[PDB]
Amino acid sequence: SMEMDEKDFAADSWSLAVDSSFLQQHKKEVMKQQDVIYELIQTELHHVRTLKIMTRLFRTGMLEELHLEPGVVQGLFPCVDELSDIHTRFLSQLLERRRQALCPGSTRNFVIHRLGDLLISQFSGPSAEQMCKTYSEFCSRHSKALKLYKELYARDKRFQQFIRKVTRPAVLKRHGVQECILLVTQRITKYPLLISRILQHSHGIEEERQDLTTALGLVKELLSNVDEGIYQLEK
Amino acid sequence: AIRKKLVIVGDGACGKTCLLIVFSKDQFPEVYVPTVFENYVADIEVDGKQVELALWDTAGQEDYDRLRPLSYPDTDVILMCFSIDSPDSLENIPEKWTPEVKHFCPNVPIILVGNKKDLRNDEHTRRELAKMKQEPVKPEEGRDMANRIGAFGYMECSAKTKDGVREVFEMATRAALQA
Ligand SMILES: *CC(=O)Nc1cccc(N2CCCC2=O)c1
Repeated sequence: SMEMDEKDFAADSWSLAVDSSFLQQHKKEVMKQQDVIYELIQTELHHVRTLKIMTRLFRTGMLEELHLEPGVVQGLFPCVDELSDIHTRFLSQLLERRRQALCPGSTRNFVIHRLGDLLISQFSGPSAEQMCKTYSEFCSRHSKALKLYKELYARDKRFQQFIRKVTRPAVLKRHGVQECILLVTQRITKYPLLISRILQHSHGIEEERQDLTTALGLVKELLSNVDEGIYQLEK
Repeated sequence: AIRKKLVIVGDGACGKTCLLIVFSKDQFPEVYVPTVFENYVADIEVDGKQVELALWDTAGQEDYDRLRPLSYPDTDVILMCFSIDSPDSLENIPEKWTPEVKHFCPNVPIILVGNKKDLRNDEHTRRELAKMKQEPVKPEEGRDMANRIGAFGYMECSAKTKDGVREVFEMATRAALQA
């Protein structure tokens, strides 16, 4: 993650991220709606950060510092490059929607009026197909990935030292190899929760209330298909 | 400091997300309560032992029978959450969550936690429940459930008032340490 985005999403909520004089110019329902939108983006930023830890710190680190077959590393971090590409492009669209929404003269004051369209494009058509096929694969290879890690940690002494070394920073306390895998699997089930609460405070503009309803149904369709395509593997 | 894993299971609005957020923040979120919980690694000192308790939630996984069990690998303590203002969420403890938790997590200690105990003295909660020929879960009913499902224990708490929250996670750590 980059410092610019880390600061924009450092605050605990949208009401605490904007200036208090900007917040005081808005209706309470607008503040409640913006808070859940800010959380969707804040958690997407964390999700992309989780995927970057898996790719650059764990995956790349093992390739560059360990004598492990790339097939072993493939088993440890399945579909991480594809998941990184899918979510980094989603974070891009969310971050530019926030930037467009900014008040001229400010870098923290914004109100997003349209979100649903972005969620429909993401959770429909080819993008949804690629995401459904990627999450089905990831979740079917998830158990095999946890097992393979445990075997490597309980047999290889240099792999054990690599893990101790890279996970030492405080920033990586909740971001070990196995935490990262579960954090990724649990991500898709967070979207209907976040979208339903956004939809619950977006009954002002009707074309927005309908967009969030189509996106909610589209995410649940995606989840039902990802769930149906799971079939656990073992080595 | 030994690493241990905690998972929380239970129906949709049993308050499991609220409980994890209130514990991981220490207080009730004053300005905004988050919709979701990602994970947390808590440093807990119970009975002279320094433990690293990893906190996980199954919220959002209730309708996905193939996705949900991926939360279970290497669990050391399970919190079987139910809402005290919802006697129906207690009826699903012995036939919905208990068989699943005993199949994927055999021998893992389970603590039956009765959430939202503040609602036992809520006039609006009792009025709505009366129109259903019901009343909030009595302490004896929760203990009778914990005993029936062979739970390690039964505890009550209130994520709103923070009452009982620290004692649940401390007891969970004690239970996870036993082998
Ligand atoms: C678009 C915008 O930023 N509106 C706004 C609300 C509250 C306070 C301000 N100010 C005053 C001068 C600097 C600034 O950002 C603006």
